[PDB]
Amino acid sequence: IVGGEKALAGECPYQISLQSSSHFCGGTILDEYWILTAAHCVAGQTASKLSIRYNSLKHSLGGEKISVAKIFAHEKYDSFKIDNDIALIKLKTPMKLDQKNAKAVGLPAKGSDVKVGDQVRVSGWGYLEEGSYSLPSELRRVDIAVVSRKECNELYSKANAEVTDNMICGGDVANGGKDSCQGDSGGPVVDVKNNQVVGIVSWGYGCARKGYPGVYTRVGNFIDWIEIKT
Amino acid sequence: IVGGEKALAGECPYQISLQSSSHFCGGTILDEYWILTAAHCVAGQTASKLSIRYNSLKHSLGGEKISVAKIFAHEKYDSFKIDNDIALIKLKTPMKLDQKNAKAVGLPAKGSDVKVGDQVRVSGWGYLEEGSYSLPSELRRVDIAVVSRKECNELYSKANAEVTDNMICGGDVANGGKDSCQGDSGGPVVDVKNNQVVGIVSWGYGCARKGYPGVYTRVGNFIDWIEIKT
Repeated sequence: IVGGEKALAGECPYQISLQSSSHFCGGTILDEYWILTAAHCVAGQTASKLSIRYNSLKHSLGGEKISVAKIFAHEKYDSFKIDNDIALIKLKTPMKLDQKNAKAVGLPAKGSDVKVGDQVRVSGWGYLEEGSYSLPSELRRVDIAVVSRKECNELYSKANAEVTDNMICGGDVANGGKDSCQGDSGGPVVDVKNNQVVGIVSWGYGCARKGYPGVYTRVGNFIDWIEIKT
Repeated sequence: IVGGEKALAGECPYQISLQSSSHFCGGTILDEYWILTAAHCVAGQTASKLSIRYNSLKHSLGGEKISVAKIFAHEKYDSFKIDNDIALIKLKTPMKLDQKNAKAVGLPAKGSDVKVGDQVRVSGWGYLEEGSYSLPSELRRVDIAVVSRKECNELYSKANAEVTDNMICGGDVANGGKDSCQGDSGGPVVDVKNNQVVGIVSWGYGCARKGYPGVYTRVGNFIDWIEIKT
């Protein structure tokens, strides 16, 4: 997370750390058994080899670790376009929720989107700057403004990339400096007001660059897919 | 502000910049005519040497500038102890409130306090770290944990300083890294949940050093004092 601040106890209770030997991606608690993350995070991984840490502001210490039992990556996931970039994880044993740093987040209405002027909170243990040498140990969080789909799409032409109906953007076009980064991927993007996960940290060009908003998977487009799979 | 993030549109609509040719202190909109700040900001200053900038996330650009007409420094302000460190300012002309970036914040109940477990948001244009001699141009906010009076008192009980009953503390005692700093003085300390200003940025030893938390004036102890003057 770039341009964020350290999360406080109970601020982002839905955040999980997805791990294989150590942290590589974030995830969002949907219930006792089910974690939401990115397809690109779980793509060609073995469930048996992945775990999560929940209930902790530190990725490598505290809370509790659970084995993953199941990986569900979107069937239309395109690794080249990073489209349909969503995955569900099912855990081998339940998380104890309602627990201050362990609490589920809500799902938005089916087919909803964000609009310019919405603010959203993005959290995780990713780099503090594009290309730092280590992950912070403490959870960061950042509030960023949503960027119109059309505008974000137009900015990313310069990089030859499309932003689709399956994606939302957020960040600061003019100045950069707020964003998710490497390690943040599959992490939550939350409407705090309504307590709803609206996005997944997905991709972008570098981190926090001027003109290059972070792109997030638009959760409103997979409400179908999530409720079936669970 | 150290260890914070750029306030977004609408997040800190009660922040003002108090200025003498340029910014040197913060303050909080109580209503159209009234600004709460620190006695140490206004003491031995002439009202009509002073102006505020409201309705901007920038201290030197934007919003509107309004002249000060009156200064009420607390009659028990002790400048050696920085105790009773509260002032009220009345403006020459009213602020247009109920804007995106201009609203009043509320006052806590008479005699209230903060406890361990509470978090408060501190905002302003102060230095982004200790001794970095330049103001950010954009408003920052940080959320800190409350530190008990007792603990804070023991922590300062070592720089020969006393945290009195008229004072509350915030900071990270383990890590430091989150604090107000120079230029942030008189700025608001808010309980975001209830939309109440419970503190005024008062004093500290350095900025964001662990075991030297930021010390704030305890607004709950001046509720009588404020409501009378207005």
